[PDB]
Amino acid sequence: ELAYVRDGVIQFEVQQPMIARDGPHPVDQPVHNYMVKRIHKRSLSAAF
Amino acid sequence: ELAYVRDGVIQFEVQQPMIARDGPHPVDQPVHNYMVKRIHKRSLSAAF
Amino acid sequence: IAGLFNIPAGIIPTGNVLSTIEVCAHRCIFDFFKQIRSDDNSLYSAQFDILLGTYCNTLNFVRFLELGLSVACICTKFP
Amino acid sequence: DNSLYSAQFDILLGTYCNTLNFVRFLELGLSVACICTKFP
Amino acid sequence: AIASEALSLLSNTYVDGTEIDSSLRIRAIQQMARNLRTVLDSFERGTA
Amino acid sequence: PFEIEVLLPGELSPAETSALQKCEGKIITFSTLRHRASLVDIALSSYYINGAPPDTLSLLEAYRMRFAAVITRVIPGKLLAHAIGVGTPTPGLFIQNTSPVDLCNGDYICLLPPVFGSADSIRLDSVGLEIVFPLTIPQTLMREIIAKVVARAVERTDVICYNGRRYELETNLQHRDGSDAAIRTLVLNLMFSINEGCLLLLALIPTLLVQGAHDGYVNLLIQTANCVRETGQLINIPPMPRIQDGHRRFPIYETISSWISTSSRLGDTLGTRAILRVCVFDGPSTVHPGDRTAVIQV
Amino acid sequence: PFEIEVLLPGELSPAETSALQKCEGKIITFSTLRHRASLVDIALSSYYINGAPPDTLSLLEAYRMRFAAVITRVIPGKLLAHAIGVGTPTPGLFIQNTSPVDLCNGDYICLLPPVFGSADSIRLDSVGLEIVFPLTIPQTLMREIIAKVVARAVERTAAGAQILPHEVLRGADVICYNGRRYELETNLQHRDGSDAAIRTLVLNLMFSINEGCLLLLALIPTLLVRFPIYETISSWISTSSRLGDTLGTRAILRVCVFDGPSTVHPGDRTAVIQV
Amino acid sequence: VTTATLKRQLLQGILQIDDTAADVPVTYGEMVLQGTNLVTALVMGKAV
Amino acid sequence: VTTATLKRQLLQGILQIDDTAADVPVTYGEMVLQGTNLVTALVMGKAV
Repeated sequence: ELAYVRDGVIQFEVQQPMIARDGPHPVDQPVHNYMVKRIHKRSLSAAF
Repeated sequence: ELAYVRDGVIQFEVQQPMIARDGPHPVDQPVHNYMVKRIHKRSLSAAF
Repeated sequence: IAGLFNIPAGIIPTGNVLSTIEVCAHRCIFDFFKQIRSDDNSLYSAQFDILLGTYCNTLNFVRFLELGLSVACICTKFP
Repeated sequence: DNSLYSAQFDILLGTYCNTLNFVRFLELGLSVACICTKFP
Repeated sequence: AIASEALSLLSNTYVDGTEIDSSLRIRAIQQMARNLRTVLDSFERGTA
Repeated sequence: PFEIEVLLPGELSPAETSALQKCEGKIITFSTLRHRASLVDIALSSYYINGAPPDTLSLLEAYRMRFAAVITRVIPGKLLAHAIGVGTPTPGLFIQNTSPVDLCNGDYICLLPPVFGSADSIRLDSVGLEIVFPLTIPQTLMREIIAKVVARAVERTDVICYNGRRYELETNLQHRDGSDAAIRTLVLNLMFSINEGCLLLLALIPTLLVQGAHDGYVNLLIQTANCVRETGQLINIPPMPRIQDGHRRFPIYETISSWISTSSRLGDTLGTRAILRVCVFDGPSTVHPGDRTAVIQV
Repeated sequence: PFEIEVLLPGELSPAETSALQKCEGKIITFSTLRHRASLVDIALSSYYINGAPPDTLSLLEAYRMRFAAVITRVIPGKLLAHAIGVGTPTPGLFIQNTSPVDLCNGDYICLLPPVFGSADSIRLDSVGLEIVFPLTIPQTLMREIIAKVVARAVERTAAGAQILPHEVLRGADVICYNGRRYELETNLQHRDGSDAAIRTLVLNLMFSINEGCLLLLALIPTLLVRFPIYETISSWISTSSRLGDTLGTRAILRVCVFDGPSTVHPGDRTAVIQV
Repeated sequence: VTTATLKRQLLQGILQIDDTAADVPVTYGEMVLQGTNLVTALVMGKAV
Repeated sequence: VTTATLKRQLLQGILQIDDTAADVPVTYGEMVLQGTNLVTALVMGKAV
């Protein structure tokens, strides 16, 4: 059943590590990212 | 859990009868219509 | 901008990408790129709709003989 | 009539995430460049 | 009146057995029954 | 039954798909007929002549050259449509009214570009094109619109009363290649309606003016006309010549027949031709704008 | 297949019933299609406009807007008919020749109001209505028939308008088809339909044509070696276009004869195919 | 719902009283989302 | 993926062949929605 579903979605997640450095630099924070993605549709045909 | 409600709705259906007749008139056919409505939220407060 | 389902949507994952690299560089690849600094808001608000039921009519019928008008004529069948 | 017979819907094809690793100073080869110790 | 997809679903003559159209066939039969039960009473009503 | 399948482009936004589902019984045009086609042909971009959007006089020529098709049930992926021009049986055909004017039973349908206010048309931003649907009026209203548009064309190089309601037209003539072409086909019809028999019919003006009075009906014929009313009291019309071979020939026969074929060709070459006839079974006698009717192929 | 049933009226004289039995394969023209109809739609009463009986110019416009049908069989209490309309696959479609000219195979059928002579028709004095049947002529002869009838009427006006008539002529007009001549309207007297039904037809034809080779002569004076000047053009285009749609020629049937006589005379019936 | 003045004016001679006691429910009819409702409201954003 | 000409030009002396045969899965791997997935997409229109 693929012709009925419309606007399917997929989503990911990634967290980046961080480094502890001090001095004349602003303090850092952890990282958490969030992303999604949609679908596309294509068909094939033949004759007889 | 009313603090977390985003636009609840209610719908309902109703159908009409059908009368049969002849002469120089177009013939009838049963009709079905559907209706839907939203909700309204309001708060109350008091002091102490 | 799809964002249909919840973005964190904490559930059982089905694997792991390693990729050991920044993703912020490649920005024009994903449909929505949401980047929180660290534990921001919009991660705990559970908004949802709710259906509170449906209704319908009955539409009773009527026969010609139960009507009081039937005492105005003598009806019969004729194939 | 085609007014209420549509059954279109959206679906979610699962999710994905990742896990990071942790490094320690002593497992690197730079630990043989100095002698570190703890002084509370 | 009867619709094209309804008549197509009904004229399958056991070429199916999935789980999605098992509901569409039921709903088409229910719609037909609902329409016929009123079309019949239309004549009893138009007599008067 | 011949049908053509328009493959809708993928990745379409849900809002545009719903708007496309609104266009159930409208009419589209094709340059070349084929079972499988693309959306570029239906788009207005295909109507371009040199490099620009077309003109109302150029549109009248694209309508004759292009084939005609009627939209039918549209599904999310495909867009079904049936052909009209070629002889092909189509049971239960229907059209959606797009003109502001009402239609009734037994009216012939024509096809003209949108001359009234800005044409209501679906616009696609992601694909980048837009499709304009032609406008459908009856025959009587068609001949009146063409007459005023051509007259305005000669002016460069309006109000129409229908059912007691007045309308206006914003004709567009930003081009010149097509305007002079209509002048050519016009004078060529007037030039071919002149034979040896005009002299007799041009000599019957005085008795026509006499018949105009004490008839109460020819006056309306005289008031609408301007030339014969002016020439009737300004020219002498030398009496009569003879016939070369009057013993076996009928000279007034050609002119009364030569004009018949010319007038019939006039209504079609100037604008468009009748495409359909509306005849609804078990329906209302008069349709309102936006509603659909069952029509028969001409 | 779509068929129309015409309800026969009660208390009908046997003479009128027998005459209705005769017109088996004749053409009826219906205003609005419906499985059940009344005789009022068939009678001439439904055809007339503005109170007065209909005109030839009006009848020509009637035949276009109005839908046609064909009688199939009559019944002592019922009357049936079939349509030549949308898609009906009518089997065994036969018609009866109503025109004085003969027909052959591969000839397309058109319609025409009765112009040559007095139209024959059934008249029902008991009910008080009459039913007029249209004429069925081939296509090639239709365009010539109209041009000859109108040209005949203008000749009469000229002979009356001109102080002296230009009588010198070729004799009598005649339409020839399949080696058969029709020699219509021999006598000058008996002006039955001279100006009775084609009166307004000649008038509208005598004005548009007069505007034809006059507007050109008043616009380009090079041909022969206060004033609108544009509303006259728009009015001429609107009229000449409408008049052309009136005097149109659209075939309705095709005479396809199998295992039968090729040529057929007025009064015979042949199987025809729906074009 | 009226004012006491109109109430007295109606009850004096216009209307007739039927009863001086009635039976009133004392329930509030509580409902709360639970079961699969929670799991379909958390991940999808809809509930029934 | 490349043309056979470049394939031969790479296989002559540029690259070294490791193996001539390999182990490939023989089944496609299908999925069909069942159970609680057939009831939520009908009323709400969201499946997982």
